[PDB]
Amino acid sequence: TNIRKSHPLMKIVNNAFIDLPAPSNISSWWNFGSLLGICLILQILTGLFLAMHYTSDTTTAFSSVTHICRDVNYGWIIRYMHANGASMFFICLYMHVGRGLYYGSYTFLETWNIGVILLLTVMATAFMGYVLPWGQMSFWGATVITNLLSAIPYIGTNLVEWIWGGFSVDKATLTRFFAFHFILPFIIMAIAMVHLLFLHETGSNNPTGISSDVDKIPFHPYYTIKDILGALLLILALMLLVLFAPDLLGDPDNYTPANPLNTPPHIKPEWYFLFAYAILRSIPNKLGGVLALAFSILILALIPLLHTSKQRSMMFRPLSQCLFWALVADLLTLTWIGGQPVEHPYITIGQLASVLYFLLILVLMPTAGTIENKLLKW
Amino acid sequence: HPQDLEFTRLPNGLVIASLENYAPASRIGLFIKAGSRYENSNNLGTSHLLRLASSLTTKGASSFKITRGIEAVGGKLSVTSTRENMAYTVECLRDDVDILMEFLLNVTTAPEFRRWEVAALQPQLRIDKAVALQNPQAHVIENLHAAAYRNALANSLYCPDYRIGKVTPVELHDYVQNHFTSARMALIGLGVSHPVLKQVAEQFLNIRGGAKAKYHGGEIREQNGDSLVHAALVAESAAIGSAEANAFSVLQHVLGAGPHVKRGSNATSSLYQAVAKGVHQPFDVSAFNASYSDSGLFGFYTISQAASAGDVIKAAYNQVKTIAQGNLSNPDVQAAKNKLKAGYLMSVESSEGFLDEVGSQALAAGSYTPPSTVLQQIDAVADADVINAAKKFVSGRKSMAASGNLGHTPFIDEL
Amino acid sequence: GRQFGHLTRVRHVITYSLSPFEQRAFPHYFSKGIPNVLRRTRACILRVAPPFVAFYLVYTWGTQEFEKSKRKNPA
Amino acid sequence: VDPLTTVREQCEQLEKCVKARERLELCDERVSSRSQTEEDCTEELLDFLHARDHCVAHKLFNSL
Amino acid sequence: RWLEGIRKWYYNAAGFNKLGLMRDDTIHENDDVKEAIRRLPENLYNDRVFRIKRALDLSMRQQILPKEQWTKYEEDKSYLEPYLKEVIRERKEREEWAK
Amino acid sequence: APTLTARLYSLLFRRTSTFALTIVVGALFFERAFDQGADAIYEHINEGKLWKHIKHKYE
Amino acid sequence: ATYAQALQSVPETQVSQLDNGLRVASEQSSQPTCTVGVWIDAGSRYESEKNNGAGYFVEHLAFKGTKNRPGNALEKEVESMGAHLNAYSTREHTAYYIKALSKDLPKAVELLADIVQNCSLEDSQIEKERDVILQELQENDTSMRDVVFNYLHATAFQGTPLAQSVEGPSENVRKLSRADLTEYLSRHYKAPRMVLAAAGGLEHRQLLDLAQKHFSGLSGTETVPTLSPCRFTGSQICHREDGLPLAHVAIAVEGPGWAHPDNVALQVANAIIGHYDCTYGGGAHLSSPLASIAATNKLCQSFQTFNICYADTGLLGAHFVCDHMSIDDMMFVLQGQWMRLCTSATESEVLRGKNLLRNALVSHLDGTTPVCEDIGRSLLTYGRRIPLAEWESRIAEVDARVVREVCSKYFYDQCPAVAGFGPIEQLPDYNRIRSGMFWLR
Amino acid sequence: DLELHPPSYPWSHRGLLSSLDHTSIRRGFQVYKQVCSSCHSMDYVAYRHLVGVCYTEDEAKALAEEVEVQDGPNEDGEMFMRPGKLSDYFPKPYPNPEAARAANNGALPPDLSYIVRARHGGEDYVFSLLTGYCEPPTGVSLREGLYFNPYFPGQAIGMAPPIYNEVLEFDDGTPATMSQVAKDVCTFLRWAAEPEHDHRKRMGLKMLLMMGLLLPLVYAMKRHKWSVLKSRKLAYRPP
Amino acid sequence: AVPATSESPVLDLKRSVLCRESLRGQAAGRPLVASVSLNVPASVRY
Amino acid sequence: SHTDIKVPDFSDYRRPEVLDSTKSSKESSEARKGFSYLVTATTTVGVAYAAKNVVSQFVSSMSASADVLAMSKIEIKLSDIPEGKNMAFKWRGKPLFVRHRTKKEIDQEAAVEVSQLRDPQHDLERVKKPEWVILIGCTHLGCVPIANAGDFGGYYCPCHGSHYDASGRIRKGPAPLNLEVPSYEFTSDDMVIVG
Ligand SMILES: CC1=Nc2ccccc2C(=O)C1c1ccc(Cc2ccc(OC(F)(F)F)cc2)cc1
Ligand code: FES
Repeated sequence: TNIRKSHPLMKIVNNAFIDLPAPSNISSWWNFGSLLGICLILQILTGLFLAMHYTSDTTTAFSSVTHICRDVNYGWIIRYMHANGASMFFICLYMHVGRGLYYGSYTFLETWNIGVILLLTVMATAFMGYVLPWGQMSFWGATVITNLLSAIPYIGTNLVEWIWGGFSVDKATLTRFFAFHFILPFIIMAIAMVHLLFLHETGSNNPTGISSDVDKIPFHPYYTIKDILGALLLILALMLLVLFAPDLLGDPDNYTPANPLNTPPHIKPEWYFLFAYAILRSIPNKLGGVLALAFSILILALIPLLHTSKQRSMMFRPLSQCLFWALVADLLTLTWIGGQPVEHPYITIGQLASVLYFLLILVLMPTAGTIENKLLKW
Repeated sequence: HPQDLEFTRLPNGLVIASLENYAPASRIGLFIKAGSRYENSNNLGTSHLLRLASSLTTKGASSFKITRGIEAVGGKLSVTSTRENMAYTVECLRDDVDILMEFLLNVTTAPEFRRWEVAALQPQLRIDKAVALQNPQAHVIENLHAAAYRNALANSLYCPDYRIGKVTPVELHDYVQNHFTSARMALIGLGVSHPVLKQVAEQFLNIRGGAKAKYHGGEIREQNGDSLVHAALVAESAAIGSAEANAFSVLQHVLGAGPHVKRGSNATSSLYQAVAKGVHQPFDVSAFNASYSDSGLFGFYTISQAASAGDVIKAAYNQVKTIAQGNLSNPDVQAAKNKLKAGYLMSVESSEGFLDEVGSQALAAGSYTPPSTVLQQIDAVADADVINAAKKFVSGRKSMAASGNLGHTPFIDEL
Repeated sequence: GRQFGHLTRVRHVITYSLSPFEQRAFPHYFSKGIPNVLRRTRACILRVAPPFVAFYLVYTWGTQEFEKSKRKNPA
Repeated sequence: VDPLTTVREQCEQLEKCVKARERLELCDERVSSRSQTEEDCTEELLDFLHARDHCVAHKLFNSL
Repeated sequence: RWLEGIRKWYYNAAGFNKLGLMRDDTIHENDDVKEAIRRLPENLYNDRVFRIKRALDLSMRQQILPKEQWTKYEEDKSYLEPYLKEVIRERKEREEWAK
Repeated sequence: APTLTARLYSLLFRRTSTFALTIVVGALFFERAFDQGADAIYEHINEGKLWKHIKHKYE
Repeated sequence: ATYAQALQSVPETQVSQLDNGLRVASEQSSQPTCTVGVWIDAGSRYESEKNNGAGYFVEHLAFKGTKNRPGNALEKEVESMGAHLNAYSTREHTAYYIKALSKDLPKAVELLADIVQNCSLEDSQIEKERDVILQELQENDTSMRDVVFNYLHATAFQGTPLAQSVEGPSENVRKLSRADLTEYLSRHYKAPRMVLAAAGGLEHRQLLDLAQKHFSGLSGTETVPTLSPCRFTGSQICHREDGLPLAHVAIAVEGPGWAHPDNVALQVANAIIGHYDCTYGGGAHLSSPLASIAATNKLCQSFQTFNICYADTGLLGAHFVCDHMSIDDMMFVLQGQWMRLCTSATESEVLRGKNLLRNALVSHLDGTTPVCEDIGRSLLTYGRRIPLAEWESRIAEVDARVVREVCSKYFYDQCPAVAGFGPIEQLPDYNRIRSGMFWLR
Repeated sequence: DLELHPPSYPWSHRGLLSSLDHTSIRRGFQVYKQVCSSCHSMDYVAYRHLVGVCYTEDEAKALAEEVEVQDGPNEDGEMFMRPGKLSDYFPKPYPNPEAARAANNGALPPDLSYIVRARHGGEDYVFSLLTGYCEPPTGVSLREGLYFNPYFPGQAIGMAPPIYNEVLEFDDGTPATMSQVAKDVCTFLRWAAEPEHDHRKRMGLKMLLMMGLLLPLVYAMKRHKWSVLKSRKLAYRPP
Repeated sequence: AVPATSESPVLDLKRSVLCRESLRGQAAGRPLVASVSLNVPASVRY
Repeated sequence: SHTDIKVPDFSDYRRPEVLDSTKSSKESSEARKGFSYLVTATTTVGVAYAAKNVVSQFVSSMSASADVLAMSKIEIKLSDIPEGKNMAFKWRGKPLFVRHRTKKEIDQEAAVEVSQLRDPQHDLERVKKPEWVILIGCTHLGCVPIANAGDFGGYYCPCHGSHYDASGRIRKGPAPLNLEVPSYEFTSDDMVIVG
């Protein structure tokens, strides 16, 4: 008997990274967990190295970020890795969630809900991250988004000024945004460990949605080697962006310093918020729009309750498959519409896409499950 | 230098016998009158524990040293128990007999039986018994004896369930100190000089000293739902050393005492043919013959289908009856003698079996009877003696044991 | 969670396999790979594709509709 | 002497340019003729320049 | 009756039959199904065990069975129904008794 | 003579100690080779455009 | 008189060949009993797929009568002279032998000859022995040890004649006609393929002349059967059957085969690791680290190392029987042992192994029967009896350096064949087993 | 409020592995120096940055020495003016934005350090803007000082056409046409906004090659390990 | 030193008998003997 | 029977070298291992090349940035300072004294007592050229010493009471170590770079 199962630290690593019984048949959509971890560690490192050179003072902030890119040795490659790394994070997140939705992994309730929390935490981190450079889109993005909380009756207006620590997004706001932005990834790392903790209670779902205890394989070597290949593909994607098109997923207006007078033409958040930004602008009323933007993410917590199919995965479920891919294409539409100016036909398209989003999740996909059942005599 | 056996009986009772044969390997055996029979109803299963207990710490060598030291020189240390004797045996290459001898003497003459070691060994009684009782012959033969006797030979070789975990260090000390004595010990050897064995026995085996088996006739029935029924029926035979015992041995081989040919149909076996005449389903039958210092058991053992057990036992019993009635020709008794004569010489063919017979004889009798004298004694059995042995069995008080689904297995008083 | 040897009850299933050093890493990689891919693509295409066709259309319609709206009307 | 104004001429005499240049001249002598209507002709110029400067791009850099 | 055309279509569209699965193999294991599985006789259970083992191995290779070997719609025995029905019927009785 | 892969195995890859030393040595020989080789590819692709090519004009 | 000396005066084995090519071999000593028999280069390896299990079928029919002694006449005669008649068939060796009184050696040799050459093979007797084999095949399914080893061969030497079981598939047992059996016999039972061996009280001269008298008729003359090499494959066979209460695992690397000198050093290494079961006196204090670890931690109920030898190949490894939760840990310590011997075997432990092996083969050759068998088979495998004095020379040559180098050849970084039967859920994945065949240091 | 987006000019650095034409950068710097440094600041570029890019250490020292810059205080407690050095950044035209607005009638000239990165279209955009100045179409007139440029959003910009034929004589004697002046200055403003450009692309090539090597190798290792499972056959054997 | 005829486990499912040819040899004909060792698996004889 | 099981044909998946059922795999065992381990070994070399570069860059990050290297050195013109007079400079946010020394100041600081000094340093090893002494401006509690003053006629401090000679060595005062000799080199006989 070995010192992998015996030693208190190695025991945890042996059970959760070597001898873990994993399904034989898990697809590439199961690699995104690993990749999210890599993203998180990658952000922390690149982030920490950037934090060695950055200053949260409103006057020097933009200058420090540029000083990183010009004077700090390989500061540019660190900087653009961290910025595209944030994009890679969200790509990885949405793929990881999509997997959960399509294959019904959300039945793992605790794992799933901790997921929702993780998503929300990564969002909060990335929102405050984008502010740090103190460019136009940084400042004006932060101003409009934060100020949405003023639409809460009675307290909302106080709340907004309390987050800010003043009367607009200024000195005190940037400094606290830096502090929160530093600490949260570490909180993420902890919550992510709780996430896995719950995941190993059940072990992993698979593409069939049928229990895989009859055909479990050890994690090492099978999935250690796949994860290495996956990681390598993630590095390629990241570095393709960093070394060939670093500004492709950003916005030009974040290269001019923040100006409290000069408003940019079409103020918007970074691409991975655009879907929910579009939902916000569908509703004409402001408090309604905030509650819609809120419910566009929180609805994830509702999904496990909204399950109707007697089958777990969508693999054997044609109607759901189509409605799922409709929901994906709809989200791609909301991201497009989110990027557009508020005009015809983008208002009506946006309204129609937002109605369709909630309709798909709350009405159509539940009904489709029940139709599928009745087609199988169930 | 062509060599035959040497023999010595010391004034203190102890026997030394040794053939120096100049083989590369040397077998040494210390035979002791310390079999299961010398247990009483208070210390049942002590000799079983004692059999498992060599390689526990001794005075001159640790538990660790006994295992390591013997394994170092590629040797073997074995302990063998019958109802009447215990036999402690060592093997090795002839260069290492000194070392192995020291271990043998330590194990037999000064075991410490430490409380923690003895207690730790207790679960081994359960393992050893459990393994052994997978042979259904073990069930029946241990029951058969328990049925057949009131006291000494009735004892089983394996410790009774209730005594497992409960055989004390005191009991082990008592048993050795009371039974492993010069007047009860025979030290046998191959590939070692007789003078050096004598000197070892004088200097290391001079130990000071420390009820007859009443036949009963009973039956014991293990109901267990196997599709096969093992069954043995015996009557009291004669004691080993008496001339009548040789008659039973011949009768055993007239009736049939195990197979000669692989996958063979046993054309000469009186019992097998007697049973196979009536019933053709899977079965086995053999004559059973035990012979001891006090007593003996003779009969037959059947293995039959559950439903056929009645028919098989009755058919086998009938075959002995016709031998007892007088239906027995010379060619049969001649064949039987040739079997037993060949069987005996073949059993002492190996230096393992030879050592067993030299030690075995040395305890139950005065000295060594050569193979030539034994075969002459087999010839000395007249056909009349065989018929008397059979007659004795048929009219003699019966003992029986069975294991299986006994729904069609008769009782003694159903024959 | 649960360790190998406590997962589930399985009876009368034989599994034969080869050492990785006894076999090829890419047996019939194009030969059997290409047809299996086409089969897999055909199997999911008109579940997966139709929504993205619809996106392409709602996109290209909406984009040049925004361009035409910003043009002057001849009246 | 500028290679740019050479190429601008060269490209101006293409089907898509000359058709768009006529569209430009239509509204030139439609607005500048008519009185009191606030419509202008930026749109038509941009139509022309889009077609022109696409061609200019394709081969201007060769002479530089 | 009239929707039997759609049922036959859906069956093949769903396509678990291409992995040699019966409908009752694909049921999401809740506490009732667990109990129902547990109540299956040696034969029905080991069949289930193999069918799934086979299906997962096929899924792992991203392949299906030969069309000859596909579960025919009409040959799909509803093997779990009687056990599952009763497990549910039992629980509903306990739930009722608890009121 | 045994095959080339086999000579590589017996001489370099069999003992894990030699296998590791091989990786370290090979990494060095690879590093200098790859760097110099890939830089050549880059500098030929950008002939006369780099400061390295136009340096001589001002020295 | 020392051990080295004792070996020098062990009775030599006498060696002679007949006109047809049948060898007569014999070790002599004034003994009242003897063993004599016929060993044949024949078995499952020499069988094709359609005649597999014929040699086994023959074995059943061998003692069921002859032309000279029909039915139970052969049987009766053996019994009535107090003779014991026996047979065995391996993948490469069939053998018939008789234990008899020394004075009955003439008749003994006569009867063996009658069995081999003039074997009845009656129509009724065939159809009777057909059901017998089918029932033995069913009995054999309940012996997990037998099943796992048959599996090891089946996977190790897959797609060759060595993958084939001695008994043959039930398919062949049910179909094999008397034509098949007689054709098998005349092809394989030939004088140069056979050896007549005897031990005990026998004048070598007399045996050779008795061989003339009864075995002269043996044929010794297209496509002479010559076994091809057999391809070893690194493979796994996993018969998962949770209904059985203990798991049987058998694992082996490719062994060198009968001929090779390395076999001696391999025996030394195998003796170091040794064997164990739950009834052993040793327990915690045992010398073998695998055994002491296995005893203290209740890993297995039993294990043995085995170096099975065939012609140009073999199976070198171990078999174990253990609790359903112990398979991974058993594999770990066992493979750990192979690695430790490859890399870092010590002088004193090799000396222990040597001493075990010395003792092993000196005491195994005890009594006429095992000595007769050693004569019979050594002539088939080696082409001579190797004297004990020569075995000792080969053993004394083995030191720590040898054990390392020899073990490293066969075990280290090599693909094993794995067979598992029973509740084998835990049994390590082949890759994990294959990775366990090397150390990273 | 219609929009005319710029066309894609085939720059010497347009491609994946294509570096900047440094000679172009050297000319382009002088286009900033002679023309746009009296209106636009370029705060993030110092005289040292030019070294090993477009000028030698010695040339860049001369360029630095040419300019006035404030330094202090001295021991007396006063702010003096001194000749520039490599460590000095490019000097701002005005002391502050408020001064800048006054000199250009309300409109503030943007800093040029990031102008390529800070505008959609980049060097394509700037080139189109500089060469795109033309007479207004019918029905159009702006505030006196706002010129017509079609590429500018809202069709009207507050910058006087800054480049024309022979606005500057180049050090290497390249014929200074309006087009050539614009091409060079854009190439410089590209480097200004993204100094890393060449190193970045050098790394891109080395990454693509290593990925070309490692991906199939890692993939082969994957298939190797997984081959045990890919081959395997299952048999169901009930009694 | 030499391993026994039969390797011994507890809790190991029993080896079956189906015919006359396998069942002969089994009927006990002499009284029990039991051996235990250091090296050899424990055996019980008729 | 279990004898009815025969292993499936693996020919489709086998390596060429192990296809022949009548030949020994042991020929190709040396080779088949070699091929697979080469792939592994190559991969490790590639990953090593990567990790080297990635780690190396990150380590580089923490080292002095381009603008800090820009203030590392200061150029001083030697013909711009007359013989006898001191000239102060701003170097690494500190004053930096360069002093043209006369043939009198050279010989006067040459034959000074070696032992009597608190910090024993001879003049030949405090400077690289005889007529130029370069020093960083007080070692005790940090002030800026005033040139052409003091008892020993070099540098004097109005803070506590230190007296430095013309070679920059402490003679009479509370300072523990002499004014510090920085790292420098003369490039052209007209110019000096300090740093
Ligand atoms: C734990 C896992 N369970 C699984 C279960 C089923 C299917 C796949 C997997 C995995 O791929 C998987 C895993 C994930 C990640 C890694 C590398 C790694 C990267 C970052 C980490 O930091 C932290 F924040 F803790 F997440 C930790 C580990 C290796 C393996
Ligand atoms: S502070 Fe100037 S010497 Fe003390």
